[PDB]
Parts: sequence; structure tokens; C-alpha cells
Amino acid sequence: TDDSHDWTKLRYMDNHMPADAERAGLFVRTSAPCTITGTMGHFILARCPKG
Amino acid sequence: QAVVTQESALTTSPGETVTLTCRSNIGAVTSSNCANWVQEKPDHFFTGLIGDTNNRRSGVPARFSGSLIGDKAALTITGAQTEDEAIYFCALWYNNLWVFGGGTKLTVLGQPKSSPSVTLFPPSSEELETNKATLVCTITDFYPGVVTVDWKVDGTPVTQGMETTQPSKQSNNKYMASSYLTLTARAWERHSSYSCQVTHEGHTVEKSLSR
Amino acid sequence: QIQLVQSGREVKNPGETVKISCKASGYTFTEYPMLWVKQAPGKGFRWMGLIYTNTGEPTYAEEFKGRFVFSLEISASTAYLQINNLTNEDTATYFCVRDYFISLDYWGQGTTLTVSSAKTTAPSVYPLAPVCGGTTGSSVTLGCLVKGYFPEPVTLTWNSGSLSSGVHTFPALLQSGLYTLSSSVTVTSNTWPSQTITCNVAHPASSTKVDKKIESRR
Repeated sequence: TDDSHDWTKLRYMDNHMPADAERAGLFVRTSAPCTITGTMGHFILARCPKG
Repeated sequence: QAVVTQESALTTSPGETVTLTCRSNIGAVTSSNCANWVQEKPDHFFTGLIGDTNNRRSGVPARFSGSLIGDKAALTITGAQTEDEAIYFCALWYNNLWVFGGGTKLTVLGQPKSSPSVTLFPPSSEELETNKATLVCTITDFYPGVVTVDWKVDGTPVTQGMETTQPSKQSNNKYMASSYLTLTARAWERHSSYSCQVTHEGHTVEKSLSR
Repeated sequence: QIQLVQSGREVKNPGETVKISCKASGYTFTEYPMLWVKQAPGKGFRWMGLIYTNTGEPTYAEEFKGRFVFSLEISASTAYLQINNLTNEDTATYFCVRDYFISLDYWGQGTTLTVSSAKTTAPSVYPLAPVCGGTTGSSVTLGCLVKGYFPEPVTLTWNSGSLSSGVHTFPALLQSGLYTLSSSVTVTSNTWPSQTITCNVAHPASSTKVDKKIESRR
């Protein structure tokens, strides 16, 4: 939120003000969970099964 | 000889951006009015937020900023929080004295509901030695802060003898209140079942004693 | 850092005088003067004036020029409000405040005055112990009922103030010409009645001090 690089932290909007969250909490899924292979800003890279 | 006017009440949700304003009856508010913003939390708890229009007191979160918007002083809460629920007062300087606004009650979504914790105590014996008996019903930690307390002596709704305080805000921002049912040493010894019923955000809690 | 701690709340019959103190901490008294504000029960906040803690000159709001007199025990970092020939409509809370940063930055706790005719009645302090049977939970709630006193204020602590967590003190309320107050305290079921829990009550107006240990009903 203070505009600083931290790979273990996440920045989301929470009712008019931006708040901090955890990188471990982030998940991607189609029919089964997906393996995250890159995260930076608004972008997420993932390999997903048939969904 | 100037009248500062503020919104009466404003309701927002955690995470939103909300603006409170401060209007002067004599003209546009300017930097020479040194708009001040003060917050009142329950318990007659005052803290200063902003001074001289836009100077944030030290140790006041950055979500708070002041400015002049149009012809009035404004306070913006960027990312309002549950903790920001309070009364905000603006003050304006007029060459020789200060005039305070009526204050804006701000409500912010948050603090999940909490049921009351009710306890009913019997008249102590040292008090029954006075030819008096007072049943105390204490209710704490409830939110929203609104309850209904009903007493029932021996199955029958008492309707005279009781006094219930007004919900008072505790520190955690939940409320408390107590109700008293005063009998006589004698009224005491007569009836046999006392009960203090507290109704809060739809559930009821009955605490009964047995003499 | 900065603490402005005010005197406790008084009761005074019409006509009397009151001196409300404001003891300042954390700043150099002398470079920051004091604002006195009246927040009247309904009405909201009002500036009563400002005192130059350097020279000592007071400014009064026009509403306050007359019965009101600001002064300071410079030496002890105290500012004081004195309201003489008390009028019944002066019941309200008065705050001291530090003027700094083109406004006011810190406010005190408040000293509430209740102008009201009445004699002096000492309180009766009653222990509130749980019902005669059972009462088995992970915790336990005791209480203390301070009944029938006049005037305000009374102070109440638990175990001389060493037990403050889990305490709810309930604002005094007027009933049949007398004030009644109460307090609850909640502790783990192992604490009580194993360890002593005592209600401490003081009523300055009557020089009454009562220590009441909460005893089990059997």
C-alpha cells in the first residue's frame, strides 16, 4: 500500500481504500487447482487442466 | 456571529471514500479560516485530525486529508475503516474567535454483530437488612447498540419498579447497559421467580434467579 | 507524549464556584496556549476562549466574558477554568485543548459539571455474587452496586485498579433524587473465588471509602 516491492504481499481495494493481503492466499482453478508460475501487478501466469 | 454548518450524519462501508464538509454562513471558507477537524469517539474522547486546513496532526492515519473544495473546508477519509465511526466536528477561525460546527455523525460498516452478555444478580443480604431488595441485570458487549429489557416477576411482566440505563459505548465499540428492579425486603420474600429478558438483534436471552 | 488530564466531575448547587484543572504533559507549556471548549449536553461544541500560557492574557468568547475566569499554575503546567455564581444551565462538559498547527491538536478527557440543588448522601455499596446454585462456565461475572448517593461523582475500581481488563462500569443515573451506579467484572472461573476480588468505591463529597470483597453466597 505504501508503494514498495514485497513478493509475499498483495494489494487489493477494500471499500474506498487499498489494503494489504497474502501471496499464499492467492489461487487459480478451472476444474482442479492451477500451478502459479508468475505474479506481478495485475498479471498472473498459470498452467491449468481441462475446464 | 458566524455559523459553521456540517452534514448531520453520513453512512459509508469499510473501504469507501467519504467526504465531510464544513460551510461558513458568512462566505466561502478560505485558508485564513484555518479549518480544523476534530473527532469525538465514545467516552468524551477527543483527538485533533487536521489543522490549518490541511495539516494532519501527528499519529493520525493518512487515510485522513483536509482541503478546501469549492467554498468549503472538506475532510476526506480514503479507505474508511470501521474504527472511523464517530462524530467529526469542524472549527473555523474568524479573526478573533473560533466557531465549531454541529458535527457529522459518521457510521462505517464493520464490527460483526455481537450478542449481549447478560447476568442477573439477587439482592445481596446486607441490603435485605435494609428492608430493600434490588435485582441488577447487567448487559454488556452487545452490538448493534440497541436492546429491549423486560422483567418478569413470578411469570408476570413487572411494569413498575424497573429502570434501564441508556446503552453506553464501551472501548471496543460495543455497548453496555444495566436495568434495576427495586422491590422491598418484603416484596422480595413474597414472589419467587425473577427473570431479566433481553432482546437483541432478534434473539432473546432470559436470565432467571430462584429465591 | 501529550496528555492533558482534567479534574474529576463535580456537583455544585446554584450560586457556587468551581475550579476545573487541566494538567499538561508532553509539551513545553509555554509555547502552546490553552483553549477551553464547552460541549453542552445537546447543543454541540463551543469555543469559550484561549489563554496565552506565556504572558498569561485570556481571551473570552463574548458568551463567556463575566462569570468565567481562566488562570494557570504555570509552574505546574496547569490551566484552570473557574466558573463563578454557577447557573443551573452551566451543566455540561468542559474540555481543555492545545492550540497548535493552525487549529487544535489535542483535547483533554473532559470535566462534567452538574449544577444541582441537593444535600449529601453517602452511597451503600453492595456485592453482587452469582446465583446460589451452580454457575459453571469457562468464566464468571461478578458485580458491585453503588446505590443511593448525592452528589456526583463516585469512583470505582477493582482490586485497587490492578484488575481493569474485563470490567464494565455503568454511568451513574439519577433515580428518586439519588444517584445509583454499578460495575461488572469478568474473570476466568479459576480466579474466583480462589483469588480475592474486591470492589473499591470512593464518594469524595461525603468522605466515604468502601472496600467490598465479593463473597460466595454459600
